[PDB]
Amino acid sequence: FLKSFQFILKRQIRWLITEMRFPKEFEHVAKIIWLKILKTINDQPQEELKLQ
DNA sequence: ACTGCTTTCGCATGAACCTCCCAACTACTTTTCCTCACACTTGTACTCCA
Repeated sequence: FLKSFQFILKRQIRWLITEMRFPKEFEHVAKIIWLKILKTINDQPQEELKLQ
């Protein structure tokens, strides 16, 4: 799920910069927000973790 | 007695089905998700009523 939810998150940001004149560092800010999101997923016990 | 009913035969060689289970077309359950409203209890505000 995380491999595709990131893949769709990628396609939303790649729309913004290419068309709505967003600066290229907007993707760079978004990854740290995405990566720390994954660490919260990481901290949960893998058996029955139920990431929201 | 001659009755009936048998029966054996034939020109070479060449070519000359029945349930049953799977299919279409529907519906209704399946197998896990995220998203809050509700019921109280301590709390702070109210104005007393003598």
